[PDB]
Amino acid sequence: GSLTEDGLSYKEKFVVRSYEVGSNKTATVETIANLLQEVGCNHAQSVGFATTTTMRKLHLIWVTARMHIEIYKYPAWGDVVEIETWCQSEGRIGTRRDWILKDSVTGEVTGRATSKWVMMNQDTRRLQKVSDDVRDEYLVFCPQEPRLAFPEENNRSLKKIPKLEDPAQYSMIGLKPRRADLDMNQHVNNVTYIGWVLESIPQEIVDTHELQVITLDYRRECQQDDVVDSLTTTTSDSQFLHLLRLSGDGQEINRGTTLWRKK
Amino acid sequence: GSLTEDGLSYKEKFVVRSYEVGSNKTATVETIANLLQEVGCNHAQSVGFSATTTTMRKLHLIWVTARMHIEIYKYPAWGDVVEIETWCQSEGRIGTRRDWILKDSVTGEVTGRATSKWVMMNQDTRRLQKVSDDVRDEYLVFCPQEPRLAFPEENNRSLKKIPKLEDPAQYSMIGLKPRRADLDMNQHVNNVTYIGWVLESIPQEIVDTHELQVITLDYRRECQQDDVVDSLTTTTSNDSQFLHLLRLSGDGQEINRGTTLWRKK
Ligand SMILES: CCN(C)C(=O)c1cccc(N)c1
Ligand SMILES: CCN(C)C(=O)c1cccc(N)c1
Repeated sequence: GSLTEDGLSYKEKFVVRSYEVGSNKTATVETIANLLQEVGCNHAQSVGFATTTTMRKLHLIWVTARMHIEIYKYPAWGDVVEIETWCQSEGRIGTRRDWILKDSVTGEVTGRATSKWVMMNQDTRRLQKVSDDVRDEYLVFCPQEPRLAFPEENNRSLKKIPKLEDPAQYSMIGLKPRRADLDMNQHVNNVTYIGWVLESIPQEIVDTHELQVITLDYRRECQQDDVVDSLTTTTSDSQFLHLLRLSGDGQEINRGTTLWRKK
Repeated sequence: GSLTEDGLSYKEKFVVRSYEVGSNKTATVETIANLLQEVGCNHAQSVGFSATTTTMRKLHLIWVTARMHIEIYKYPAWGDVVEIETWCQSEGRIGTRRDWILKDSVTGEVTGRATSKWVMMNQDTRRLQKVSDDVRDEYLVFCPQEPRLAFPEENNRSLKKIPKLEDPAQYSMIGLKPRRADLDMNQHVNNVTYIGWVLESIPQEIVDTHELQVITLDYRRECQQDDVVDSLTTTTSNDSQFLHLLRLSGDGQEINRGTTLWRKK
């Protein structure tokens, strides 16, 4: 993997592995989600840096508020996929990472992604606007003119997700993370939530359709002795409305929607 | 990804990824477990397999994993390249063996070694059988002929009989169940998932203050749709040893038994 000629984006090549694919022998969206995580990490390494700089000074971290993924073709087992990624200021409101996936044999786009990150405090968890000296550390590693994997004005990735109302059409109750769901700081990694959201999609739908789009808001963390319930309801191509909530008091941790095409 | 000069062994290089490491920024045994699986798969393809022979596909026969044994000296750090060599051998009519060496790509030193016992089973009836000469011949031409053992030792902890755990268990993790990321391409629970289930009953205290040196795990039954697992661990003991049992939380049917051996950091 490497920074491009201008050092304002990063590329990496991945070979899809045997345990990385589902029953179509194409990559799961979770594998895809982990390669974006991975390529985003190596791009932080390359520049100097989760990707903190003048943040751990005041005990501050970046944290995913929203993931959005559109897949045209899921790479097959043995296929090389190329992912290019870059980061942009959304002023002091925001901070965005976009990805592009290409077939490394055709150079053709098979998938694109985008995400929103905000400041916190690993301790108090309180949201924080981005200061001047925080935009003087990373904005030298970012494109200055807007560059959007989702350019389209009023599209699928900027719009409000409603809260699923009881009763839910479908549910998988009592989901618990294991140690393999934890990152190196012992937090459930953003990708397990994607897994829990998809767990309440019926097998009939997975077996006959293909996931075209996922959109996931990150509202609260699950703390490895919390148990999640996962709720889905057909809102409709099939579309679903998603809610993850703590098994007990019913506290929201994620809401999302998904969009499937008939195979 | 290539067969060696003599095409009786296969080598692959893996770079350790961010989401593949634990609290020490070194790869988890499960990540190791997955790279051993990935490299075994690429070696089957390399000699033209899928790892069923011509006869096996005809007779609805598959290779199943009876025992996994893994000994790690050093877990490769996030960003480190790791080289794994793997090879198979006839264990006569009983079944096959697959053996792995893990090396550091920079120093060339062994950092781990694994070994496994594969038995032949009917897909459908789920019924073990011995290796017909018709089959032995089809894969023997892809195996070393002189024994080549990752675990040569005259009394190695890879071939020793594992007791069943007596109730009450010292530790337990109750109600474990697979999600879709736990399934392989043919919709069966991935063999690595049981490693993680086994290790869920090891208390955090041990994990935070020791390293896993040795895991030995026998496979007795699989998780066959809607099943829920309980995980049982009891200390059998510098070195902490454990005895392990997985069972279906209903009838209490055994699926796995195992041991682990941890050293203080
Ligand atoms: C799994 C990580 N999550 C959900 C968070 O820590 C979090 C909490 C509040 C707001 C946001 N954006 C994120
Ligand atoms: C998923 C792998 N497992 C547990 C099996 O299919 C199995 C069943 C019986 C004996 C053995 N050795 C393995």
